[PDB]
Amino acid sequence: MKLIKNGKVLQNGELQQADILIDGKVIKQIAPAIEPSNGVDIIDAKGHFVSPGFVDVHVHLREPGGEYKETIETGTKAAARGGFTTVCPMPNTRPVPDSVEHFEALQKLIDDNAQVRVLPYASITTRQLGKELVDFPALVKEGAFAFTDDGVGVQTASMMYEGMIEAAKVNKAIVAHCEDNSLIYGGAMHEGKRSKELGIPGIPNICESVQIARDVLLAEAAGCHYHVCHVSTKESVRVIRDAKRAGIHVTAEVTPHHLLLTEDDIPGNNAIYKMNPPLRSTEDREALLEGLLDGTIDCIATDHAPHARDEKAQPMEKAPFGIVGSETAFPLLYTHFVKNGDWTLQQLVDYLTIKPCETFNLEYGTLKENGYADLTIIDLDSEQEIKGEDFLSKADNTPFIGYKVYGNPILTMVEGEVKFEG
Ligand SMILES: [Ca+2]
Ligand SMILES: [Ca+2]
Ligand SMILES: [Cl-]
Ligand SMILES: [Cl-]
Ligand SMILES: [Zn+2]
Repeated sequence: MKLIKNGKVLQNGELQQADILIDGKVIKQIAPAIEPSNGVDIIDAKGHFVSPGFVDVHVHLREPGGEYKETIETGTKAAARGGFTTVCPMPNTRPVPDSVEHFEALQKLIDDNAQVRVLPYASITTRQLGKELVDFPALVKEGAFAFTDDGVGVQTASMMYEGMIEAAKVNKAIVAHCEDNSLIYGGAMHEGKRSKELGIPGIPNICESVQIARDVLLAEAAGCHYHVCHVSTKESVRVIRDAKRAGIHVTAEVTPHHLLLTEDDIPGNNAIYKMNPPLRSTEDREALLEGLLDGTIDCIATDHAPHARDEKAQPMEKAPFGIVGSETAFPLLYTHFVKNGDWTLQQLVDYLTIKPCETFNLEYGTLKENGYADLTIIDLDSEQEIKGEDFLSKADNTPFIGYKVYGNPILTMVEGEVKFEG
């Protein structure tokens, strides 16, 4: 047994004093006060805010295949430091989780290494080559969270359609990185003012939106739950809004960097600012923010995308796409929108807990009695500077280094086991 003394919890739209008694994997009670019994491990929260653990539906753990970038150990250690207790890693690994053999090998690595709950995505097709559908019921039975189009995969509407029919059969989401291959044009950032100023090839908004517009109609015909990954363009948001209005089961996520930065924030040819989808225009960001606020975009997800230092030191035209984000997500968003803007702590917490869970019909995201002891303790009032030295991730490829932030996690617990202590 464990007891978290002195924390504050959210009730409606206010912080309130409450102690939390934990029995094994579950929490036994949440009470104004509670005296300890026998063999009680003590955690003193010291007045800090106690939140349900964050849930990240889009991370890259890199292992297997890319262990030098990140491992399941380092990646979930980074998640816990960011206050996340559940993450769902993408399938763009080697081997791809596209078979029972590969899923079982992965679950073993998770059992041995994961420091938080890991709900892995399956690919939609064998090796993500987009030529042959995986065995959907077989992967669901091995713990597949969703079936996901990441990388250069599904290349015809027919394959996406057939993939969606299979996911509808197993009551699982098709999750898609919307990117039309012929419309990438070798681009490395948003096609707009800045790409022209820097002489760097850009990616047009249409690369993303046209796939969303196709998939929502394929989803509607298949009767399946379609989820759009990290939305970046103003037109994508429109298409999702129109699709939801038509009664289609589409949901969508936005990343912290797309809420906070635009093409204008890119100081020069710097791959630290290179991710996919790219940081787009002020008009695009305004659309995303509007869409998250009116519910068109369901939740926030990080697209934590660790890469090695020498890789991200190269010019944008050569460097891989991606920035890390598990450790910086909440503090950045809390400081910008809550401490320094209109959002409430409750509103921010919901985008990271209950909303991801409602989207995928998950049981987590709440701080309730009988729920798992999935918690993070966060220091709301002290300022910390974001430094690569502090990252538990193996990587430090992020434009947020140097930012001064409030709302920093100091302790994360997964099923009653302290998994991070700052
Ligand atoms: Ca050029
Ligand atoms: Ca590190
Ligand atoms: Cl959780
Ligand atoms: Cl795929
Ligand atoms: Zn991604």
